[PDB]
Amino acid sequence: SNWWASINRKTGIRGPDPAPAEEHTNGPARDII
Amino acid sequence: AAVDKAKVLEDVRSIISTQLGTELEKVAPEAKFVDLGADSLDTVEIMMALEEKFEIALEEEGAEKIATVQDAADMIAAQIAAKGN
Amino acid sequence: SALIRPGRFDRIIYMPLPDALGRAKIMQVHARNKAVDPNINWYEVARAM
Amino acid sequence: PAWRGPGEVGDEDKAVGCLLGAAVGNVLAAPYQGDRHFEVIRLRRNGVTDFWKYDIGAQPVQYGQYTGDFANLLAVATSLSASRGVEPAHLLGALTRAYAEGGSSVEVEDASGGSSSGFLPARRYSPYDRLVMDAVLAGTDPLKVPELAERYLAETTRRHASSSSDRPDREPHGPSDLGAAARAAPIGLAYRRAGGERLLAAVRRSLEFSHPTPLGLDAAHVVAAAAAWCGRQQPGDAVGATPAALLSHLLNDVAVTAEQCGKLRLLRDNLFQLDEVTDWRAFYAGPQWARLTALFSRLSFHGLATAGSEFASVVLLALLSSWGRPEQAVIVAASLGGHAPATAQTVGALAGTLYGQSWVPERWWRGLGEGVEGEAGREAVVQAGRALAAVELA
Amino acid sequence: EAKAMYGLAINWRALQALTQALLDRGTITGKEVAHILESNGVIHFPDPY
Amino acid sequence: TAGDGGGLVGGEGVEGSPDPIPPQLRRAVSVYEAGKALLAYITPDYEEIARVSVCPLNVLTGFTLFVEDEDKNVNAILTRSELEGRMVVHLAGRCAE
Repeated sequence: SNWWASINRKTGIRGPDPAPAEEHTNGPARDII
Repeated sequence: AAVDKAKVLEDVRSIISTQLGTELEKVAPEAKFVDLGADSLDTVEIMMALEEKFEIALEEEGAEKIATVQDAADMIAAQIAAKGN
Repeated sequence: SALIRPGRFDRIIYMPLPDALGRAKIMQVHARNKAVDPNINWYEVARAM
Repeated sequence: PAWRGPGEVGDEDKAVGCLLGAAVGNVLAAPYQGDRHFEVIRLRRNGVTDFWKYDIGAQPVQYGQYTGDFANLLAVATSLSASRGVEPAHLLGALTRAYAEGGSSVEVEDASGGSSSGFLPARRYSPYDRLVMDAVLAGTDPLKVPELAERYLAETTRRHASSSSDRPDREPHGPSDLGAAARAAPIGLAYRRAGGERLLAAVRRSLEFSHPTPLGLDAAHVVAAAAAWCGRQQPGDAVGATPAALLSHLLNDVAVTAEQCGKLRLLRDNLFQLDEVTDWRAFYAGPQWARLTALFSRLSFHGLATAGSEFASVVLLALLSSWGRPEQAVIVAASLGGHAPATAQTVGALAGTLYGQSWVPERWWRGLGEGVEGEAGREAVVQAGRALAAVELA
Repeated sequence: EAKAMYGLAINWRALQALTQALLDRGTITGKEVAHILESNGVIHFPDPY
Repeated sequence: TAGDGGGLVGGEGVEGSPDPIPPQLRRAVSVYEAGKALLAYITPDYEEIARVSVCPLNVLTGFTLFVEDEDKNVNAILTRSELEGRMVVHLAGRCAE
């Protein structure tokens, strides 16, 4: 499409594909080392 | 821990072509073995040639279910990746 | 400024830094001893130096 | 409406005007060989609308002197009209004659005595066809050269990595370049009433010795078919002489390869028409030049068309963008840089073979007369164009 | 910043292809970069301004 | 790395630097470097790419090796087009991420 027309830095910059905000965590210690 | 899957794929396909006797353009990354002319007793000799070329050992349980070239490549790559540890 | 008077030292020669072809020639001789894959595009690897 | 001038021009004006337009386009775009359009439109802020007198390139051009590509084109025209038909040996001899005379040679330096005596054609010549013309003159067979050359100029060897090929020096020359596609307008003018396959065999015999691969042959076929289309057409019928008709005609029966027809379609549905520009400084900084340059970058790689498909597409883009204004068209074609001489030469040739002669502005004819070519070269090319309207043997 | 956003946004497909190639291959040469990009239809800039 | 500082290398084992470089932090470097190399490819007259790498020597960045031409601006010239192109290419990675 032409989503790159409606890019607006005031209301946040974001792309088309759905927010790959996947993540995980062990404890703070098993992540420092 | 990081394997150049492209190199592994080219080498797998070259080994397969040299073993079966067909030419490298016919060996596609999704080509099964049954149509390339492979019969059981030779989906094994292919495995032995693969191990002999790459100098590794295959995990047998997963090696029971190898039917396309891409699975061969991915098995070999997961073996090479887990070498130090 | 004493040696730069005539007869003592009246000639100076400037030897410049090599170019693409010069560097290619330089590394083509540092390969005559070591082992090297022969078909190396020496010109291109010399262009990036 | 569009250009009017006379009514429907005759048959001699068409030919002499095609050759004249080719000459003026080449000599105009000569000094801008090998640079991009932004560099050019910032070097000539007032527009590229007259000859340049101060060129300082590695092989510098003098005032009003043309390149080697137009020499090739004119030799093609005379050798066709002389042997009364496209013959390989005759035009090969003519080409190498026009390439060798007036030039010079230099010797080289290497310990064991290596004889790399370089030939320096007095006029500027492309590298590939320079190699071709020196192999043909070194005694080697004139027909088996392409396979030897296409793998000698393989200095590209591996070009390991090394991505950006901006350096024109890196562009893929050889049997698929514009070498043969440039000298194919007078041929397509000679056979304008011969039929399709005859045109095809003619253009094939025209390039057998340097450009045998299908791509260069298809580009030359495209330019020749366009020239023939204009030769048959007339600049008065508001129905036949239109960009859409010519484009559809060329795509249907002339286009053969895949990317050729792809580029041609992309040009077809994106084509727009420029307005009459009288102020170049405001044109170069305007939206229309921007749109044109976007399309041109899409039809090429970084603004340098070296493949046959790229060449044909950009030539017809510059030609159809200003339908009805041949002078404006050749100026625009030269203002794009890249391979400016070849492109501007073919655009001028097609414009001449369509509209005739009454469009070449006076100052260009004057500069042609006052250059190093002088009255000698001017009358030479106008007479070589005169001896072109009556040839139909075999 | 605006030019960079625009140039990346109109080349989304080629950007994702090159990202995947780098993720699985580790290192790439310039010639493979050119190949991956051109087989996915990039859209060059007209000028650098 | 030169004192109690540090914080850039990523494979030494000690508290500051993890051992296998988490994969979520490798996807990001791939995105960064892909954006930067794509922008450097579509910019006319930029230098040419010789090699593109991800986390070389285990550092937590990318790396692109650019080869240029010394016979065009002989160690002294800098036009305006070049400077604007360089700015765009250096911001490309942030924008892509």
